[PDB]
Amino acid sequence: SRVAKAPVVVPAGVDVKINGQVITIKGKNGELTRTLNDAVEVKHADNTLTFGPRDGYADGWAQAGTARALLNSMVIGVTEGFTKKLQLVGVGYRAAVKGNVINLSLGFSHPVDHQLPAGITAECPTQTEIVLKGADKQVIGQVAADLRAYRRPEPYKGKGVRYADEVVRTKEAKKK
Amino acid sequence: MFTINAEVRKEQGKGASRRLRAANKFPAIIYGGKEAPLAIELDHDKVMNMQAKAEFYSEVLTIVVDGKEIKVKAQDVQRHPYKPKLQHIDFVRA
Amino acid sequence: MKVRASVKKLCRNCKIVKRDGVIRVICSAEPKHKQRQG
Amino acid sequence: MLQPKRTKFRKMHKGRNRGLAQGTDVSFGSFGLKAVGRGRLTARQIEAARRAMTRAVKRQGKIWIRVFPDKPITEKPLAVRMGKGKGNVEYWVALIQPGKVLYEMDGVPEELAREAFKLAAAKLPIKTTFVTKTVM
Amino acid sequence: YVKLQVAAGMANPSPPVGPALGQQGVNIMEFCKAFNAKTDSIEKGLPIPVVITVYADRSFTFVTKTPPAAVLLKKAAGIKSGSGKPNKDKVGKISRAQLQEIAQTKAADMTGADIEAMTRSIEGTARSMGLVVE
Amino acid sequence: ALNLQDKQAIVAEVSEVAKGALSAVVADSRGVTVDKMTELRKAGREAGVYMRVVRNTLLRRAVEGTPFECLKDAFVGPTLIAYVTEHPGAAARLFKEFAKANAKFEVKAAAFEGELIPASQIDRLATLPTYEEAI
RNA sequence: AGCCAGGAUGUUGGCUUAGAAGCAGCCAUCAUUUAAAGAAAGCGUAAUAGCUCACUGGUCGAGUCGGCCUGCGCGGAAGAU
RNA sequence: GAUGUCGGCUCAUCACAUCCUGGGGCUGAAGUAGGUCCCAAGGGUAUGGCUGUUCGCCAUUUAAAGUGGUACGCGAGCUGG
Ligand SMILES: [Mg+2]
Ligand SMILES: [Mg+2]
Ligand SMILES: [Mg+2]
Ligand SMILES: [Mg+2]
Ligand SMILES: [Mg+2]
Ligand SMILES: [Mg+2]
Ligand SMILES: [Mg+2]
Ligand SMILES: [Mg+2]
Ligand SMILES: [Mg+2]
Ligand SMILES: [Mg+2]
Ligand SMILES: [Zn+2]
Repeated sequence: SRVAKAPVVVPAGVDVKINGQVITIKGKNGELTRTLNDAVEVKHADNTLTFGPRDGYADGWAQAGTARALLNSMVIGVTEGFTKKLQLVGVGYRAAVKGNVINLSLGFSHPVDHQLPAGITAECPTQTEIVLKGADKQVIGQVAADLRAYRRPEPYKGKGVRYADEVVRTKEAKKK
Repeated sequence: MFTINAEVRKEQGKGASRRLRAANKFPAIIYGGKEAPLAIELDHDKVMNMQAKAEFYSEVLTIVVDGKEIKVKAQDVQRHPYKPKLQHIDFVRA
Repeated sequence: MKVRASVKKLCRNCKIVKRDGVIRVICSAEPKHKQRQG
Repeated sequence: MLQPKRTKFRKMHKGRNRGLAQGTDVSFGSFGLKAVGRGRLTARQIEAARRAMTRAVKRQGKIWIRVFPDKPITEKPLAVRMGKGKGNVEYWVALIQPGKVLYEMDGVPEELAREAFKLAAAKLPIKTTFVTKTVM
Repeated sequence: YVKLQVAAGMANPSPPVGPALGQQGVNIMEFCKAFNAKTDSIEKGLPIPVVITVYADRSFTFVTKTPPAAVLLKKAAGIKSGSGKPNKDKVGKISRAQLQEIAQTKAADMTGADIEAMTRSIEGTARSMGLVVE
Repeated sequence: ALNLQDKQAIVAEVSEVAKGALSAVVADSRGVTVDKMTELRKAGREAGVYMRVVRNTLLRRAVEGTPFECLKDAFVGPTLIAYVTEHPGAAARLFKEFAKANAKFEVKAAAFEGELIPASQIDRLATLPTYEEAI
């Protein structure tokens, strides 16, 4: 509602295509398409996008706020883009990129090979760092969660795959 | 100055009084002086909020019964056995 | 996870959330405060 | 644990527990714990609740118990058939009707009385409400 | 960077100052004699507070502060140790002339603007240790 | 929580000190510890300067009563006032050294003669000496 | 609500303890500079440090907070062909 | 004008309040090994010494030796302590 009422400014170079509930947002950093909930009425006009409830839909304003939020990060995606940074903590824990595949050494018998999806690219500045880049905020978040899942940070030494901005609280082992 | 709006009761008894309370209203009585006692009906929410102030039981209140103004004092109160509601009020003519 | 009929906030970092018709207590500070009504 | 010191008779008819309470106002203290429900309070329940409210106020202020368990309750033990006399008195109850002020308190702030009465209410078999003293 | 309270003409023993400041990287014989050379003017039997400022090259510089408020109220009332239960047990007495004596000494460290502002700050230290104003 | 009785009283106390003082200094003080502030409060009281942090809404109200009704456009961001009630100057010099030595903040604008002084031209009330200099 | 910034001085309050410096306990809980900052709500240290809150200035710009009387629902809810 | 009782043997069938194996949250979970709760009924789930015993105690196993319903399942199926 406060989110829905806030208009999304479409910058110069960003193309907006609306086919009813289907919205295509084209930019320099790629193209993203989303189908908005029927309760959402989207209006283009000027260099902005406005969102409102559709008459007869009980959750219109809650839906319009979600649609707003989504279209705002679609616009950011196809212009600036998104960046998720992960860091490996632990002895022998190393990472490398070979095209669209992240090779992860994480204390297992077999090294882990993670296949990246369309639109997501990775680069390892260090053997203990993964930098993901993409237009889709949801897909980059999913890939970062999938990579972290291979070895989630342990509470005794902070070992595992963590997000760069992650606070890993450690604890002492049971006494005696 | 507390101003209570009241209407004279068109009925009396158990049935009529329970019907008033089911309609968010409650019976009350005004007595004292040479005048005949006057059986009235009050809006529950209006009088409930008023009596929350300690001044309701000490000050001279004014009951407005069909245009006419009656100077009174709260005499007795019958409260609901366990709910924050009023069942009946006695007003004495001041 | 504590599963019980009476689920409450146990500290300021506790949050009551309804997920799929189940009342839960999710805490950002204490894992022992994580509850599910059941 | 409350109990009559002596009684005219040992045993009592079951009786019924119809009606609304007598003694519905806060008569001695500033706050009260009032019955919203109907039922029987045992001497053990009354003592458990008295203990809970007393610990809560750190034995500061003053507490009144407006209820008294004066009704004797008999019970027949296991492996005993019907009849052969009325059972033996095991415990004492107070009959409670909607509206009885069960306990009263003063000499403590409202927030502390509400908490002490919240703790005491959790020991009781009947629903209660927090009440305050009124002008008439 | 550490804060300590060492005696007027005494600085060297292991239990009070020894491995407390030595663990960081401070010279134990250099500070102990440079501190007593400057605090020689300060009267015998008065704990004087000193703040240490250490750098990356193990070097050090110190600024000497005026004796504590809970320290000066003991010698003014004639007591060695304060009350175990303050305001519940009285251990001594100090006049209005003695309150202004501690305040005029503490003026270099106090935040107060007037003499009455600094005197009330010593009045609070006296009440919280069991010493009554008489 | 500040009530309207409190708000009216703060406008009253700063409106009174506005009339009596000669040179007033408006500046920023965000990102400065209390140790350095209690040090500028000791350096202020000494130079006969009144130091305060007031809500910019409350200032626009205390300043409306003339002659600082030009300092309005400096009541955007954290605002700290330096009212010199004893001898014109003192603050405009005290703030310039405190700004340069601490690097934090920028010092918004100064006021004297019922005229606005920009952030660059604060060298006018910084070069002025004593009262007490004409002899 | 979020976000920026501060969260000081006497002082490491007194007693106790190898140490207790807001943060084992016990007692007191004022006063100063103040926009505001408890002689300290929790985590942390052998004790300090360090992190954050109560509180306050800025930003933002129109609503926001949780008690009362009530209707209908939700969890609590495991059994044998 | 009769519905045969305890225990065993044989043969089972269901529930789940789960003994093992499977998944998971918390742990006063370093690991190994545990504690507790949630999900889960697919399969699996000792032989002996004593006693009519069911049970129980004991010996030695096992991943484990589950808890209950079925006329305290089962004598026109057996036994008869
Ligand atoms: Mg009838
Ligand atoms: Mg789910
Ligand atoms: Mg705010
Ligand atoms: Mg027959
Ligand atoms: Mg189950
Ligand atoms: Mg349990
Ligand atoms: Mg099975
Ligand atoms: Mg075993
Ligand atoms: Mg059988
Ligand atoms: Mg046969
Ligand atoms: Zn919590």
